[PDB]
Amino acid sequence: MLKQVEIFTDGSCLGNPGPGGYGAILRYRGREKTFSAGYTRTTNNRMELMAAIVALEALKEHCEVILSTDSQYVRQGITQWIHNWKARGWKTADKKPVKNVDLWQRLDAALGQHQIKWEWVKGHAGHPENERCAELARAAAMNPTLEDTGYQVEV
Ligand SMILES: [Mn+2]
Repeated sequence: MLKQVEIFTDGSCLGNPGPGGYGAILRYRGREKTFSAGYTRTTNNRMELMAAIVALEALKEHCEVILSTDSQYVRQGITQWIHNWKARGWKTADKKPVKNVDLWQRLDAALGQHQIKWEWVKGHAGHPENERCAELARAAAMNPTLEDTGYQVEV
C-alpha cells in the first residue's frame, strides 16, 4: 500500500564457503533500524539474500519499498531466474532443486507482501547507507556467532 520505506542491504563472506555476514538498514521517515549477524560458514550469495530477507520480514504491513543493493547475484535472480523458477516449480530446467532454494523462496515470499522497486547500485555510486551496510556485514563476518543451517556444505 502507501507508507514508504527504504531498504539498504549488503552481504559479505571471507571465502567460499567461509565465515560471512550481512548488513541491512530499514529506514522510515528519518528513523533507522539496523540489522546484522555473522555465520561461521556461509557464502557471499546467501548473505546477500539474507540481508534482503531480514529487512523485509521486519516490515509489519504492506509497504512501498525501494530495495537498494550492490549484489549482482541478487540482481540476476530477480530479473532473470525468479520467473522461470516460479513457472518451473522451483526446479532447474532438467528438473532439479535450485541452489539456495530455501533463501530464494523465503525472499520471494518476503517480496510478495509489498510493492517493490529495486535500486541496483554499481561500484562507487551507492549511497552512504550502502556502505554502512557493508561495514556491518564485514564486521559480522569477522566475528561470526551463528550457524547457517540452511547451507548445503559443498566442500
Ligand atoms: Mn558488498
